Amino acid sequence: PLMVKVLDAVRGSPAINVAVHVFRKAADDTWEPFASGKTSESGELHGLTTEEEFVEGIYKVEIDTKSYWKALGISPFHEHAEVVFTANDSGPRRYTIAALLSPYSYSTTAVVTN
Amino acid sequence: PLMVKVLDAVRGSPAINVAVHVFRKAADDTWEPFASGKTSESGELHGLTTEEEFVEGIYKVEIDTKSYWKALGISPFHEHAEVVFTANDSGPRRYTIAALLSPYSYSTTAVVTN
Amino acid sequence: PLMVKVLDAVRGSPAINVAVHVFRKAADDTWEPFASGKTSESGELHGLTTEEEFVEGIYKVEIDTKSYWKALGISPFHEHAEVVFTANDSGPRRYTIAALLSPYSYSTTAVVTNP
Amino acid sequence: PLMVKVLDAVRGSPAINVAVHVFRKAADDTWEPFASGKTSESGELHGLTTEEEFVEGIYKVEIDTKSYWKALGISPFHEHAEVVFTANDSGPRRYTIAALLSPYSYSTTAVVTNP
Ligand SMILES: Cc1cc(C(=O)Nc2cc(Br)c(O)c(Br)c2)cc(C)c1O
Ligand SMILES: Cc1cc(C(=O)Nc2cc(Br)c(O)c(Br)c2)cc(C)c1O
Repeated sequence: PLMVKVLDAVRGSPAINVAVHVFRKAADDTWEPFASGKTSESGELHGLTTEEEFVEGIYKVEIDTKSYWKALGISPFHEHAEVVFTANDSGPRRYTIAALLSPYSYSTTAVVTN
Repeated sequence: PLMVKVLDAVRGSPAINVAVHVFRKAADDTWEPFASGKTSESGELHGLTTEEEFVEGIYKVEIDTKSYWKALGISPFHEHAEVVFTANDSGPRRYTIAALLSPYSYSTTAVVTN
Repeated sequence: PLMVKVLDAVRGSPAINVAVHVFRKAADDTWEPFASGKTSESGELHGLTTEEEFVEGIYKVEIDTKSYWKALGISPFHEHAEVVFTANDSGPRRYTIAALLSPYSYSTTAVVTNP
Repeated sequence: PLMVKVLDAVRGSPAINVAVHVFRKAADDTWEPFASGKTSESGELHGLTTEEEFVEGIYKVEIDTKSYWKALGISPFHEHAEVVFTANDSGPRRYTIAALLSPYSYSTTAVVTNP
């Protein structure tokens, strides 16, 4: 039910081998590790979770943009990019978190479908 | 070699049934019709052209954003969204033109791969 | 009543010396030259037109992004970024057309205010 | 040395009365409250800090986008937009953090200048 896709606005390419960490907000308001991985050659990260595990709640997707840029020899502004949202069972069932990266900027959108 | 993908930033969805026209710049600097279609349920428009037909040159992709917004009952700013670029055989072979739409704004990127 | 602002997403800076050409659709459906200029050190382009001259119509703001990037020695994707909109059709408004540029991407937004 | 500007991509207007909370990472690795405020009628938030107080560090600018959209009666996707960056590590700079908001999307950029 959750996919992350990352694109590079400088090279016009997927953002490959980018580390992505997902956290779930705990009762005590701390961020608990939930899922992680690295984007593929297509810039996508599949298989993070299952429907059974992905219950309603607040999640944070942290994209390691700083390492990505440094590995390309580029000095970036941000420490990481964070996307924080609530999963809601009354809306559609599949979430795509998409990010478009530049050294000093990023854009993100949600594509939520059934 | 050419795919167009359109997303909706208001609803968090693909932008479905959006008209897209592609033009090729002619010798006399006019825009000649090249390919067209409507985005699918996934927001994508496949099959516009073939490798044989898609020669180097300047192309314009015009996305009919005004009709899209009006069909959803929303008053938009732009007449359309235009993406104008040169196809170059020395770069990678497949072009994805991606657009992310809002009533008063849009973002576009190119994903160019082999 | 028309201002253009351009930022650079690679540099984290205003986009300086960006050429901008504005056209207005004529009665015969062609794009007539309306005004032009370049962004300043702040990334802003002021003084394009006047409230008398900026009548109702369909306008095209062409931001010369390729020329900008090439002048910086970079080979970008797009030829230009075009922003096409109907203006002043409910009376005079003030328009800011804002753009944010990367070599293979851009975003644009409008800020429309009623004086 | 720190300014936040927020625009609304649905309205084509400044995003007014947007709450913004700034944190700075402490020695113990927690996020310490640093400053806060709200955007004005222009969409800008000035006066958050001073050059004395805005020392080197890792800062988090939290823009309360959900609260903004809910106050407008809209159910948005994100909880907030967070912008996290190292500041002043090569001496004092001026930072503008700019954001452009839609219910299911946002973009952010930085303008960094050397006074
Ligand atoms: C935040 C953002 C994402 C995207 C985006 O990720 N598009 C996109 C989404 C999926 Br799913 C795809 O498979 C592809 Br290809 C592009 C495009 C733009 C112009 C943008 O500003
Ligand atoms: C993240 C973003 C910011 C902006 C933006 O905020 N531009 C801007 C910055 C400052 Br300081 C201004 O005074 C004004 Br007007 C616009 C524009 C776009 C198209 C965009 O994607």
